[PDB]
Amino acid sequence: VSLMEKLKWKIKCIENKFLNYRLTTNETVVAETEYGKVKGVKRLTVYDDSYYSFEGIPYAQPPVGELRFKAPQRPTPWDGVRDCCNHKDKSVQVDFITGKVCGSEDCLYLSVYTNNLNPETKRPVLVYIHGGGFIIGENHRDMYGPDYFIKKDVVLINIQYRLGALGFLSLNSEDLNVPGNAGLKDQVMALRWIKNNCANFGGNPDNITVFGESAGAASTHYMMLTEQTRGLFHRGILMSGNAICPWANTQCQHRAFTLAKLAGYKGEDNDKDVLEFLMKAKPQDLIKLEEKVLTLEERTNKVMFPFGPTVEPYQTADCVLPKHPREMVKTAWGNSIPTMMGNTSYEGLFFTSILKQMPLLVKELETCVNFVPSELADAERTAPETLEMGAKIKKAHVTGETPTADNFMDLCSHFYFWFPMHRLLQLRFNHTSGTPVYLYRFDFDSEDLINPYRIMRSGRGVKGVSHTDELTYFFWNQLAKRMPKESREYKTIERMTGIWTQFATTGNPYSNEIEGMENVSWDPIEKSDEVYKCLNISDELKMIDVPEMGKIKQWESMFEKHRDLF
Repeated sequence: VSLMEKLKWKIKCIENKFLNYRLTTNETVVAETEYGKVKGVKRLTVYDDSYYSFEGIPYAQPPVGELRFKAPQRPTPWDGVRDCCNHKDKSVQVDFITGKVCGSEDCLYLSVYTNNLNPETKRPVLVYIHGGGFIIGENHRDMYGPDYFIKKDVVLINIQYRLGALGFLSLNSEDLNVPGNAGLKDQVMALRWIKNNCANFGGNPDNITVFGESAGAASTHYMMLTEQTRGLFHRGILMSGNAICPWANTQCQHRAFTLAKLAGYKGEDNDKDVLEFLMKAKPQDLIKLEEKVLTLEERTNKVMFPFGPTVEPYQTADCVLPKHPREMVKTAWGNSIPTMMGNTSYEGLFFTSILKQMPLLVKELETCVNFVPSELADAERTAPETLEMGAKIKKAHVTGETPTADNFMDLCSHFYFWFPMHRLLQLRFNHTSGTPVYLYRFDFDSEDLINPYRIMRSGRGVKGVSHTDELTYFFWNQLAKRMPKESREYKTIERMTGIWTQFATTGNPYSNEIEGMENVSWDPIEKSDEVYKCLNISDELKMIDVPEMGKIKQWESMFEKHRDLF
């Protein structure tokens, strides 16, 4: 990140500290939890609303020392009243702005918010799982403030979970009890805590909605796929991602050795010796070197992260992904709860900063060979069959005789988001009880109100609705400001939190109490549908056929002779 943004960020970080303090209130309160009493505090918002705030509630043992790389265990309960009036550290990670490692291994916490601790009626509970590619993210309110959602009568809960190698190391050797997916197992434990404790905060244990964006969407999908979480919640919302996105899972069993080697390990490639080194290394050294793990070949093959969700090599007590997510979709309990899914109108815009640093990437579109789904393509990506598959991609996104950055970014929207959604919808259709899935398309563009990922994607002064742009209208962040009540931005906040609350409440996202929705007839997708319909969210709310459907079908044509793999 530029020094410019580094200094601006530091200044906003100081401003956030002073605003957080001044928005603090003297009204502390105590709630029960199965692990003992917790003290929270009421806080204020820039819109003159208020909410009770409990942060730093442990849902697992701090995964330190011997617990490193291992499945979470339940935390030890306490006597007395545990202080939850301040946040805890985020998971160890590279700060996307400073470039330094921040965070702590002691990060397994969740935060609970509500405008009323004793509601006369039990409230819908919404659980947010943050994205960040499974390598960054937090539940701190400088990034995910509950300030907008608490104008609604819900309970909002924001969880953390282990990121990067600390969350997703996977070793083949069964003796070592590091099968993988530690971070997803953290999420499972957090959902169990929420199920058995939300009633203490005025929440309805029988009406829980899980939702997440990007890797948070993949995460929410995993929670809907795994047997571990069966019946733990009742609705799901997948925002710009799911578990069958190509970035959402990787076979990373061989990469632990590589990481150890980068971190100065001396010895052979065996799991036992590799683990014992990794167990003793400083957490910040491992996370720092994570960026170097992927081989040149892996990056060429579009493997995005060295460690992430994986198929576990053997089944243990807390095993979450015993098979590939595609196979898991076939018996998933989550196929049978009300579901909403969607993407922004220009997801691939997110890769602007990548293209600026590596403009050579645009040449990939001359054959589009590197973007053929890895399961279909040959290792070198020189097979004539992969050349013809890539040609189908190329016709769908390349506009002239030479490809452009915009063609590249448009391709990225499909490879990373729309095509996997299509594959999931069609897979899910032959294994479901008939519960509805609704689609939205987020198409509201503004620069009067933004979120920090715009800095990361170098998206300042760039037109279009990029991946992550919707977060601005769901959560307060430290770059936000109070918006006039009649502004297009403020209305989008009302509509987005309104639609999400309605869906969380009824399993149907439609409400006439939501301004703009008066002519909306929003039906679910059916298996018999050749063309998807979605609510397009812009200054106006409009039901339309998905504009992306044509390019989607073209991508699907790559599987003409390999229908079994679709």
